[PDB]
Amino acid sequence: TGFWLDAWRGLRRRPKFVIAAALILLILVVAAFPSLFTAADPTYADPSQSMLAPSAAHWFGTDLQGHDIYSRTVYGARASVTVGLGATLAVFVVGGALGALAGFYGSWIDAVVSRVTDVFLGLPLLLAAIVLMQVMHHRTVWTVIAILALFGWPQVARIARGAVLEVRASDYVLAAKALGLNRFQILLRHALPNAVGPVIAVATVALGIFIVTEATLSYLGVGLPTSVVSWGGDINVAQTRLRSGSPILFYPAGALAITVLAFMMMGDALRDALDPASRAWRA
Amino acid sequence: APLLSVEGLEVTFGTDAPAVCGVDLAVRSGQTVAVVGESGSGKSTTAAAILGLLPAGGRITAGRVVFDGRDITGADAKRLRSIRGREIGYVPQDPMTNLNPVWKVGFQVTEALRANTDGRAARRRAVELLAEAGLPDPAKQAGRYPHQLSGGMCQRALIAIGLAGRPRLLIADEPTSALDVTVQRQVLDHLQGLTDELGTALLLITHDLALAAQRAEAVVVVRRGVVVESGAAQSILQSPQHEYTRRLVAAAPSLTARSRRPPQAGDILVVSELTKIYRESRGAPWRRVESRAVDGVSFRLPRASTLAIVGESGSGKSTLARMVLGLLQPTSGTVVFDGTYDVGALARDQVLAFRRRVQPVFQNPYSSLDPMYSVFRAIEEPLRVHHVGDRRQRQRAVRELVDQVALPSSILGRRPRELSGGQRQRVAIARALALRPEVLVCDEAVSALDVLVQAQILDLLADLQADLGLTYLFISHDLAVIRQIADDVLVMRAGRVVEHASTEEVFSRPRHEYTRQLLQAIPG
Amino acid sequence: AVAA
Amino acid sequence: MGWYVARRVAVMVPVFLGATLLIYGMVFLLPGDPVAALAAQLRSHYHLDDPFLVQYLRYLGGILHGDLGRAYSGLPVSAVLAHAFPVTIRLALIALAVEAVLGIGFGVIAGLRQGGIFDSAVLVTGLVIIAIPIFVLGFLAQFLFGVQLEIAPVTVGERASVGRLLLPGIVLGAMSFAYVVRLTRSAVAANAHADYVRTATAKGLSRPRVVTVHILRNSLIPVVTFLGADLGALMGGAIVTEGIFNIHGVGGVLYQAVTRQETPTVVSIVTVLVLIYLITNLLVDLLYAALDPRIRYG
Amino acid sequence: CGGGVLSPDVVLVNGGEPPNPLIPTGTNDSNGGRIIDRLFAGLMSYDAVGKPSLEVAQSIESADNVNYRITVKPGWKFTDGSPVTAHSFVDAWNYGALSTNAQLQQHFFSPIEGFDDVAGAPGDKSRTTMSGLRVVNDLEFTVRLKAPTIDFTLRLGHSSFYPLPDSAFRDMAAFGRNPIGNGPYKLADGPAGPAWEHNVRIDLVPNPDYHGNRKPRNKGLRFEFYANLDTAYADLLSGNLDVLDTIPPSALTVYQRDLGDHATSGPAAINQTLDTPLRLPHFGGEEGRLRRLALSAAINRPQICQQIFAGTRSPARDFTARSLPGFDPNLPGNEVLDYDPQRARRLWAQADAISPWSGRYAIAYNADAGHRDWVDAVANSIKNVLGIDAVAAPQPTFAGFRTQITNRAIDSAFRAGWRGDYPSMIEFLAPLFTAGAGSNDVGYINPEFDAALAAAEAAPTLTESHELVNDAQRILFHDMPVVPLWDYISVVGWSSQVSNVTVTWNGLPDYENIVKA
Repeated sequence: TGFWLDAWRGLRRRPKFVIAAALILLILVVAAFPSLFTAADPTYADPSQSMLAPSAAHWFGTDLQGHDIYSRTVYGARASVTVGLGATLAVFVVGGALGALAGFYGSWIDAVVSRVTDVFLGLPLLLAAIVLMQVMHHRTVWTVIAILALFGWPQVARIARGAVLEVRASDYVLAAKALGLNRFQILLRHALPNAVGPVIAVATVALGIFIVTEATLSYLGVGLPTSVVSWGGDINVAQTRLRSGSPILFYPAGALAITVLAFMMMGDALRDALDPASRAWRA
Repeated sequence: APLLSVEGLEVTFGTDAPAVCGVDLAVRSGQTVAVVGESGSGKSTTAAAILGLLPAGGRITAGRVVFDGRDITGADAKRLRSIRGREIGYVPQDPMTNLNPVWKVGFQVTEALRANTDGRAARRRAVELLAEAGLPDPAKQAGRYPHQLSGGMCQRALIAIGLAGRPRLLIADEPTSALDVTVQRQVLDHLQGLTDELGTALLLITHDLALAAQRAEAVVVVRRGVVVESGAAQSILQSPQHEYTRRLVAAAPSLTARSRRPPQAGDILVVSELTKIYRESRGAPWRRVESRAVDGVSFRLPRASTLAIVGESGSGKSTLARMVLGLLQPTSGTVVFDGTYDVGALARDQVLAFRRRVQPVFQNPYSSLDPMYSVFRAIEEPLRVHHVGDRRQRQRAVRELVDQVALPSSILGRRPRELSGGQRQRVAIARALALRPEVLVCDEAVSALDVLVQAQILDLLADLQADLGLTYLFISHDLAVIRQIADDVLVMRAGRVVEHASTEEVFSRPRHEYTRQLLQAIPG
Repeated sequence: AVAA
Repeated sequence: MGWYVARRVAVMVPVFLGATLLIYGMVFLLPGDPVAALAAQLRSHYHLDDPFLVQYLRYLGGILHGDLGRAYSGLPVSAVLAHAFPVTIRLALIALAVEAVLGIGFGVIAGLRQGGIFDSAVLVTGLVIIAIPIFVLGFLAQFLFGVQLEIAPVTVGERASVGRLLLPGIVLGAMSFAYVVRLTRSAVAANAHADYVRTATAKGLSRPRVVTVHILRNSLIPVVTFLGADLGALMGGAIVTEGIFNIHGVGGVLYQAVTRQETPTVVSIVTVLVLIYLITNLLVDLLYAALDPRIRYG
Repeated sequence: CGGGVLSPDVVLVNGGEPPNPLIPTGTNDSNGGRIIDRLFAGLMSYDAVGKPSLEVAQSIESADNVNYRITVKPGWKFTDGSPVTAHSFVDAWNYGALSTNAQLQQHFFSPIEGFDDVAGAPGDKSRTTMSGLRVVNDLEFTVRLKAPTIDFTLRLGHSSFYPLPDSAFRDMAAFGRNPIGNGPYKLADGPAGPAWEHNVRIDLVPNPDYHGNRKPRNKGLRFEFYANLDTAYADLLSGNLDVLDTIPPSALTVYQRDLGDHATSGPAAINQTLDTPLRLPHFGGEEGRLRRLALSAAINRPQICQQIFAGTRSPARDFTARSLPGFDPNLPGNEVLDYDPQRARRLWAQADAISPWSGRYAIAYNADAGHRDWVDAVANSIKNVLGIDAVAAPQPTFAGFRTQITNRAIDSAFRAGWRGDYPSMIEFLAPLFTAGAGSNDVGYINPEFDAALAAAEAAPTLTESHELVNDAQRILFHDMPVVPLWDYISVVGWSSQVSNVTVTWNGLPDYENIVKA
């Protein structure tokens, strides 16, 4: 019957969702089609114009080497959005599947998967990412995606298991098995639509956190290489002119802050819509 | 000058339509008054409006409350403390969630009488309060947490909390609704004998009408917000005037349990010595405990008839409901249908050819019928796991079943959200008899409904049998609603059959103790 | 020597 | 309560025995040879006992008997850690006396007075403080306070008293102060409408008593649990916070080891931080079991 | 509530990790020189201006500048008890000038007679010691030269002519980890840990036995190995550092008001160059000399030294520094160091007419000194002018950036420099461009230039020894082994709790003169 229609109508009048969705659409279009906004190469550096004020020929200015900051802050958006999305798109699948399995089939699966997620929760994301990217001499985008996905799943798996085993209590799965349905078809047909809630609500926040941690990883020198333009590595080199008096620092940092805030408030709105009950203990 | 003189009242909840629309009642300063009314009729809200506990959106918009001359309809949050504990007491409804789960019950009872300061003489009076309220061992029961007590003791402690300051008026907001009848009688017989020597007044807020007439002295009936009829108790049950009171007294099982109840070899189901053995790993992982949920039950169920299984909580009547449907593995019994249930048939081939002739009906309408469906996709399901023809058949059938359970036939896109449970149970009944089975297992299907809605479902199952030739196995928790339908009764205690005989050798001449106190525990 |  | 810890430690054991395996695996299995990815250290250390299991056994025995390894400055890791722990401890006491005083004192008010302008403002500020990354916020604070309006020192630098260790603490605590202000508010606003609260207020005792013995006592348990579980992100933030303020703590040591690309001394420190995190996880569960009698007897 | 245990009387200075052990004849970098010169004390001492005075030697006499006789002041001692005599000099020089030991400062012993038969091949002529160093008695010794060298007495103060203790000639592998000198300072024997903490710091304390020319006025030093000059400058401003040697280029337009009468600026004898080995693809033969005359004519030095260094550098005019005696800024053939893209694009075509180009051009630097700006500027300029793709390659430490170059294990172009030792122009040319010098990283070999410099190292007077150096530079202008970029203008800055900071002729502060309290 299309449940999500009434949820759309309920959260469609909320400005906190509307502005978030508009910002997300804008960010996705900037990340997908960069050449529509700019017309110049991000890497071209004309040294004869080193530090120019923002004028009709450069809407954001020009940094020490000669690049213009507009293209350098557009293509960085491209790279950062790619890295952030490719990792949550896999964390969702893996964590959700594992939490659904261990949490609907009871023990002999729950024990193993709970011990595994307990092992993987005993080591944080930033520390493990730093340690593993240390000995990764050849680093690129897909390696950062894989290393983020390898350590970002446990919380999603925990939330999915908690949301599924609670669904297994309500006795419509019981009425379904009382008329003949092997546990897998029951799992899919009934448990998945009624439990893909909080998993998305947390996947959005996980995407935001992935963007943040990839930025702060690339700032420490161990992250995306220098051959790709990115906030962090751009901020890392723009932070040195502030003492002399150039506010070049704020365009990449401002873009990054807006990008993260969009996904954070979108996740908050989606939590408020899909699952406003478990807001007294998880957070 | 009465001790409570409410007249005129209206309690709107956030600029919506009012819940109370003109109630007026008076307690005669020493008498017992009942506030009888159906659910959602603003019968408890009224109480929450007298004290001041209106939840998060309420506000009195008319009338006034006057407790012994001094008006109190103005909730002066500082003045209410000279009245809230020592002059007007309150006994909540739910026993499990009305106690702070992180404080011992002794602490919660000794903090409810503490106006004078002392630590030792107050913990030596919060124990005497629990002893006089009625409690097996008030020494160590007052050293437990609210989750280690059991149902009736939590309420027996809430009563002691409510009567800590010796009030002049108690407000018992449905105190014994969620208790089984055996203690639902003892708690009330103790409360009505405790508030009888203190001179305390009493204001019952029930949902029955033959219960109040047994306990209360003046009855007031409420509908949708307005008082409908109010007079002496013993003249409001045997001589009603308003048509609502008529259809409220003619639908109580306590009258009609004295009716004529008008009505192939049989013996389809044959149970013999069923047994279920549960072990719990509480404490050390190797000191497992032995506990028999179902212990040696045995009977025989004749075709085209009914059989009610009764017993309070912990009687294993809900575990026995699973072992019959095949949803739980027994230990030393056989439930052979004819040649079914694992002997010749229900091995690998009749694991589906059995589900199409035995179907359950569950207890609460809100749990079953998962939210993300429609009334059509919920009834079509048992034709989608089996196989029947599409839109020609599968659509024509569903909109014909809907007409057997008397539904408007326009509710085929409504999610189970906007269904107002009571007709949400007519969908769980229609889904059950979608493959025309011959056995239904009603696991308290009608226990969680209103007083008037419940009277219609029993009157619907009783003629959904005379035509189809069904065969019920009804499972209830009280002898109240049996006399109408059941033709044979089985009683269970602690998971062992007690008495088994026809529904006349049990309602007029029982031959056992525990089933002779289930008779003298109904409001009759 | 060689500059740092 | 007696039979709860006996199950908690028995569950902890496999987590430790499995988390050591991942560290030794990232030490031993790499693209070809970690000996070239991490010469007399190839025969004395890693004596080429190819039966990996016994190498792991000797490694764990060494880790147990105080032998962690050798730092990049020629000193055993035990010495550098014992010399650089007091500073990071005094830094973590701040940013935990901030996120637990200001956060809770704002959450309680925003919960008791929900639906108001103050509630809206504190929520919209907590949602903004998380957006700003840690490094840019740290550098902006350092600039604005040290350089422009000269109040605080630009870098601490080996002279770390609580006087000049106060700005890094605030910077490190403002992150995760926006969590302990949006969690306790949502706990209090939903716990102040329970049933036992109504039953407790319907029996006399005044409003301060209700708020302090029935609402806060019940709603401050998840806050403590989250404060216990936040150490994993506090550790990660300490690196970036002691990198730009030049603090000689464990975070600063790890920052130098990452910057100078000294790979054998990053694993030796992270294999200690992981054990510390596991110990504090167990020690926080042992308190969550003592503050709520429903899991203690569950 | 806490702090440190060091006394508020040690003078904190900046520094860097030595890429080589602390042995006099084994170090060829300033990061180790600025500690060896503190620890030891040779035959002659250099003051701030650079004029040598007799330090340990009592007399250095001669008759025709080929035969030298040196005497030694009786009464000196290493910081172990063992005296200083002629053997401590002769044996140290003989050990430094041996081919088997493979020292980096070996070529410095070339003027001495009997050097060919001690350094070179280990076959067909085998005597372990030079035949120019003779010891008359316990104190005095005589030295013979091949040809009369003009600047011999001037170089005796170098850090390669230092004496070594007897107990060093039995285990030279532990000495480099714990040296025992006889100079103004000494390694603080640490009861609470080691004195030298690799990649962290190293601290020294005065030597109570020293009675010489450079007696310290402070009470101990502590070199702190920093990871970037931004943090170094922040520490200098915060009060955690007493003398900052090199101000980072990101603070050259604000330092005048940040420090404010606590800084100074003047010429120095340092330079900067860009090198590329002669063992790379497409960089050897003729194509490889055209491919260097092209890189030299595609870099805008006046624009870099104005937009990045705020005017505190000088575009190079020859292969030496500007503050040296006899320097000439108007050599013929100098117009190969000028910016000219129309010529940078002719030379690239003249090289592709020998072999096409394919690959990347990487310029490697050490990130702990603030080179990123000018390295990226040079890379962008080369890319824009030539069309090829050039990039920068950072490495975290000078000690680890030099160990890849020293053993020929690098495969890209790299930055390099040279900080003078004694004020002589030949010292900027010989150790970098002779045949088998220790610091000859590119691989340059030119016997014509070697002989044209060995004919200048024997001129009768001092003014006729500069014209010959200027004529010898005419061959480097035609070969272009390295690409010179600019000369330094050293800016140093101190703090409030220090009162006698002054800099020398080569940009280093005058330790042993810094008064703190």
